[PDB]
Amino acid sequence: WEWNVTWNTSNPDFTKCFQNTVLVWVPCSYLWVCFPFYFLYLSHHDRGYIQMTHLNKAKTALGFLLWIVCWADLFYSFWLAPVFLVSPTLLGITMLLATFLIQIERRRGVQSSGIMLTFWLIALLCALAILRSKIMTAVFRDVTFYIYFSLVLIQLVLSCFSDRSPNPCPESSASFLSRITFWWITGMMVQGYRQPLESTDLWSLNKEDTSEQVVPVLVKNWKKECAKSRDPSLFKVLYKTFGPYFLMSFLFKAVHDLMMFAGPEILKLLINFVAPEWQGYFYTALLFISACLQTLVLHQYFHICFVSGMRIKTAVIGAVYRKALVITNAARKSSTVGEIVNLMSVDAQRFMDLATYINMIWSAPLQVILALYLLWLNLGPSVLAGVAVMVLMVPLNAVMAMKTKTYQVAHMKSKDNRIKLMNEILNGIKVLKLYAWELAFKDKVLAIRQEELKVLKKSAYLAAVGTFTWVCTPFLVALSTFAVYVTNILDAQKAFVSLALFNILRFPLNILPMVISSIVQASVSLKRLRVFLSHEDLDPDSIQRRPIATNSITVKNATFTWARNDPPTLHGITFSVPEGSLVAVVGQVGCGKSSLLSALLAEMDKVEGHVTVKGSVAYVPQQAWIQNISLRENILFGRQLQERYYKAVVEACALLPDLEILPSGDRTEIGEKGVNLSGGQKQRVSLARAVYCDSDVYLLDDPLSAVDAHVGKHIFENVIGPKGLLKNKTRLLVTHAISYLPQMDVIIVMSGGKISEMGSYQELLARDGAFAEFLRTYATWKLVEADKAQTGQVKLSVYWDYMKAIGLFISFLSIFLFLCNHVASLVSNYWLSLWTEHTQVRLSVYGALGISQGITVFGYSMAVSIGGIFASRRLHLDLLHNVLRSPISFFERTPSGNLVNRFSKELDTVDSMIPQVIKMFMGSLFNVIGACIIILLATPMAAVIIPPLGLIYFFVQRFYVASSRQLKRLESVSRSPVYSHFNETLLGVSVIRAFEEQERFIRQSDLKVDENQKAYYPSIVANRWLAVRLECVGNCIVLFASLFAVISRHSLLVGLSVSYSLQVTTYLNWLVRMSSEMETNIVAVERLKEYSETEKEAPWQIQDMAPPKDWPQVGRVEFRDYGLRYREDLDLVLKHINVTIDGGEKVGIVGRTGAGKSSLTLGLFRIKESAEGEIIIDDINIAKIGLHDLRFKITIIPQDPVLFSGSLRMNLDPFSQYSDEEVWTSLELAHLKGFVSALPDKLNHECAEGGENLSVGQRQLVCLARALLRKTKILVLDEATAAVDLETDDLIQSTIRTQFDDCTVLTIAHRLNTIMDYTRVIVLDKGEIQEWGSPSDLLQQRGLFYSMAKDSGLV
Ligand SMILES: Nc1ncnc2c1ncn2[C@@H]1O[C@H](COP(=O)(O)OP(=O)(O)OP(=O)(O)O)[C@@H](O)[C@H]1O
Ligand SMILES: Nc1ncnc2c1ncn2[C@@H]1O[C@H](COP(=O)(O)OP(=O)(O)OP(=O)(O)O)[C@@H](O)[C@H]1O
Ligand SMILES: [Mg+2]
Ligand SMILES: [Mg+2]
Repeated sequence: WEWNVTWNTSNPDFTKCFQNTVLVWVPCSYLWVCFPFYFLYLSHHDRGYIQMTHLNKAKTALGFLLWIVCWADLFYSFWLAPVFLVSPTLLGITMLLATFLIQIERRRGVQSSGIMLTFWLIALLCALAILRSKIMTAVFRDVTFYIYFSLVLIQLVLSCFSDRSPNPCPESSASFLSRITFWWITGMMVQGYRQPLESTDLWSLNKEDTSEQVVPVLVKNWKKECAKSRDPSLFKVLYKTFGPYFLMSFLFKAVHDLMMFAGPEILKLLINFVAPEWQGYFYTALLFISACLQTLVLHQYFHICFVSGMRIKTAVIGAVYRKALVITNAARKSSTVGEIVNLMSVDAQRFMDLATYINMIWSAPLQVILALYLLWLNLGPSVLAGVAVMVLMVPLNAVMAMKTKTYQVAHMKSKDNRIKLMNEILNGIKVLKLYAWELAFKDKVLAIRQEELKVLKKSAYLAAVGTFTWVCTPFLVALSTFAVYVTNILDAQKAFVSLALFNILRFPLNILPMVISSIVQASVSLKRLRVFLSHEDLDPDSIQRRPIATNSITVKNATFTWARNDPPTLHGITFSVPEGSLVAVVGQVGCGKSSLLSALLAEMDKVEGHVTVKGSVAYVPQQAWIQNISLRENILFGRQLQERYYKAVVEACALLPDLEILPSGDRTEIGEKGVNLSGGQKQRVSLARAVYCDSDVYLLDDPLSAVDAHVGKHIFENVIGPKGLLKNKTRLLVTHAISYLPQMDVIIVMSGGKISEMGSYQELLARDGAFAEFLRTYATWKLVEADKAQTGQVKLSVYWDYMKAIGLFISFLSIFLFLCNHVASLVSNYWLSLWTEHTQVRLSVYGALGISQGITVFGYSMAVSIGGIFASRRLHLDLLHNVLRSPISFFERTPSGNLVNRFSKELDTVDSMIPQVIKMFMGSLFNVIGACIIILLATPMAAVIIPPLGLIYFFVQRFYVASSRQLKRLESVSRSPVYSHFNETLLGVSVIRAFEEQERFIRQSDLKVDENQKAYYPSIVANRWLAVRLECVGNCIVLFASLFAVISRHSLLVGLSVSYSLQVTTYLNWLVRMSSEMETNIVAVERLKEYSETEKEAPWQIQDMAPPKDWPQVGRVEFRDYGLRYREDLDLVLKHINVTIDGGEKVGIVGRTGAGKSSLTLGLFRIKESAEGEIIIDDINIAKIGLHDLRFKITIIPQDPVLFSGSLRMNLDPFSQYSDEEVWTSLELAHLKGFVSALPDKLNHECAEGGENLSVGQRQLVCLARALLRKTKILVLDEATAAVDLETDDLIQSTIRTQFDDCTVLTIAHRLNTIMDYTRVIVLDKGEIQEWGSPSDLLQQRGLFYSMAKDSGLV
């Protein structure tokens, strides 16, 4: 090796020894270092074995022949030079390793081999170099090399084709080149360019990325962690679950780092070249191939990080779902629904963000410590000053990082609260609007959001300070280093060969703050998720659930408690129910009857006892849980359809007439929460679902409380009673009605939480006890609309909405600071680059401009972020207004997964992602403008080609967004259902656990997450594909310029026209990518604004048509016809009703279940707009009155008692306009004073999510108490005495008559004994007033009211 023949001569020729040693050691060596490592992948990852094909054999045979040929050389050498022995033998054995490797790759099922192809490419290049040398030299050993080269070339061509396999994702069958360049998606790219992409065009998820192949692994690792603990560290299972695949990104990152620092070296040598021409010709090809390899390796790395992050999100969502399924009630109360929604919606987004920066945590300092080494051999140990200054920032910024962490914690917590509150608003929206409480809860959510945004603003301030100090650190590194060095000297050369590296070193310092912020957010997320996954899970084992002694349900001294901290609810429970025995659990409000049933379901923590429940359990919750599936799928509940039994169950449960009056019968969609159905129909559907599932034990909790006497008797005789379908099954019937007690085989009285009395009706009527006194006293359609993805470019109105929310001043402040920051850098660059009194009057200028840059970097960092606070403060508020203003029909048709999506994930994207992405987009755009100015001032003749360079880039940008947006849109549209499922799963956890349908719901959640990732994975693959092409465009303008600067070296600066072209292509690549990122992120604002155009309710307050202050003073409600139609696709439910309710008239709207009684109440409050007719209350038409002017003047006690999570006093009046003394009085007339007073927290008692902390009787009492609090001249009593005992029932009626004595009251009830005291009643059968007079007159008429009183036992 000497420079005369290798570099100095115009003939590019290697030396003979170099040819025979290094050129042969390179490829053989590559396979030797990779071979061992490759067994790891070949072993850990398997896909079967490929069959015997001609291609595989062709490759194997050529591997055998190639080895022979190489050993044939050793034979001829055996037949002086030392290299003529070792080299042929080494090549033969590495060749024997190559053929063995394709053999084992066949065995392990790999169609395209990256190793073989790259290995053959390197061998080919080495052979090409020797080939050219051997053909320039000119039989004996040359012909062996020609045979070797031809065989190697054919082997390389063969290695490109993909072998046979052992809406599929093309990656599973793509060739090696297709996957290294992400070509397997280009088909969807052009498709997505001709028509908008839909979910149908999207490919099915890869097997490795599928939820049921990812979540289980994480669950198993977590279970192994917990076993070791008996705290379990979530981080341990994380890398024990995601490192085996992620660690290859370390190799890709290292290779990319090495080659990205090697590239500029080649650039500098090339621009120094403009040294025989060949030198530059080689220089440009080497630079081109190194750049292309850099892009490919960096981009496969990015893909690995993104796929690992997506798998992390899938695993986190699945684990959260499973834990929520197995969670206990105490932990479920502790970890609110908002917290679970945050964990599964944006907590894994933090991990996804981390996945891109967890590889930079070691790369940044690697480049840093190298630059110090480059600077060292450049200058000397004076850098001790520089390293110290850089080190000083680490703790200083870490201190702030710690502070930021706290903020994030608080922030995350505030977020949970907000989401939890929103969930309550979604669940009790009908009650919220009926009570005119939309404004109060809007203000509550606004206060929570303001607190969360203040915390986020402080966190953004600290992040801006950290970014500022990190950006000013390198300027200090230099300033301090030169400062100590002067006290050799700083020759313009030595001094400035150090400044260039300082700029190179400032890259990691600029990227660090992002890494720190992502790590802090991911650490907070890990903490929240580890705390959740470590929550106590209820033990089913506690209830010996023996399969089918004959004592179906036996209990021995059970002390069940809802939580360990709280006192036990069940005190010494002990009873034994024989098989097939009808059991009624009677009692007053809040005595643990539903607690007893949930204790038999293992939903209650057992302090001590022995409970054995034998046989399958079928449970019906007092509040019926209904999913979005139709009635047939609700009754089936994932069961095989048997028409003979399904029809019998439907007919027996008195559900047939309701199906007759339903539009599509039993196939019509039923709504997210059963809001389509009535209370009685909901209860009947839940009971029929339990009955159809043939179980051995049926725990019925008030299944006939919301149905009339006739339908209740029909159901009991045909389903529950001794002559019903359930006659052979043990049945625990928790009921308050005592009409069916004589039929009961065993009656258990639950008083104070314990078994006060046990026996039959005839046994308890002779004991002469408390229950004896109680008995003596006798007192398809497709309703839901799924999320829709917009088809087209996002409207510029969305960008305007995000800009006008930020504000004019903040927007220009930010644009001006961006422009100033990038101008300052360009001045600093021009002051150093071209202009390279120097000491003190030039290096200082570099520091001065540099500091002037950092402050501006700080400036917009504090200007965009606060803008992100402003817009998120507006975008949410309008949304919070827009959602509430929407009518009840909107919440009916829109599932509670779109509304949660806007408030959880799209809002999060608006909060944090969009401001940062806007910041980076503005930075890239101004960088491109600055580069355009730079290359315009220098060589203005080149300005002709500047627009074309941009034009082509523009086209690529367009060609990409037309697909990319849709993918993002589809991702959001594919994410809305998942939330819904969680909500549904969170609403009916007890039902799912009791029916043992946990596995089916787990599979449904896996399917929904699989759809979401089917939408999301093509998005990241699209980013990679676009990026490869964009960077390749640059590398093919760098090489092309590098070519045109070496073709014009002695002709009319060319060398700076490459280093200009490359920088302009880079800036352009970043610009096209960041514009695509901003365009995709604006989809979040476009989904938030989607609800703005949604039709909403009538104006809340009509100023002109305001009623008098004392408007309902008479309360003379007068319907004219008031036809009611929920949607303009169904039949009327209030066809031509004419009532003339007088002032202060006790009127009772009684009728059969599902007749339209509560539709009257919904129409009185204008909740559902009238189809034909009007209501003139006190000579004032409500159609004309303002919405609040109507709803604030009329009280209602809703059928479904919903208590929003929070303080009990907050539930009684969220407006907080009643004094605590008055609220105490209102609780006293509700017969709840004792219960609230024995509570440890008194009125500040925290109600659970949806009020589950209280019994439904106590929730009805709370509704009555808040009705007493309002107490206007119109009271609507929508079945208030529906799930309360007879003693409480009469107490409620007594106080109602007492307090509501001079106000018009419209009472809908199935208990006719509460309506006989009413002056007149309204009888409803099919939305028609059949009988309209006094109850005595109707009884004389012997009509339908008489019959209803007959089934009620009142005659
Ligand atoms: N939110 C709703 N949207 C559309 N239709 C509904 C809704 N709620 C009930 N319906 C339907 O309207 C009809 C009357 O319902 P409504 O609840 O007014 O009857 P009801 O006799 O008062 O019932 P219940 O006895 O259970 O209180 C039924 O066909 C019912 O399924
Ligand atoms: N999830 C819960 N956590 C804690 N306490 C609860 C919970 N659910 C109910 N309770 C309380 O436990 C007691 C008994 O509740 P339970 O619903 O079993 O009573 P009940 O007599 O069956 O009610 P109802 O008369 O309304 O049918 C009440 O004080 C109630 O507020
Ligand atoms: Mg109950
Ligand atoms: Mg009703």
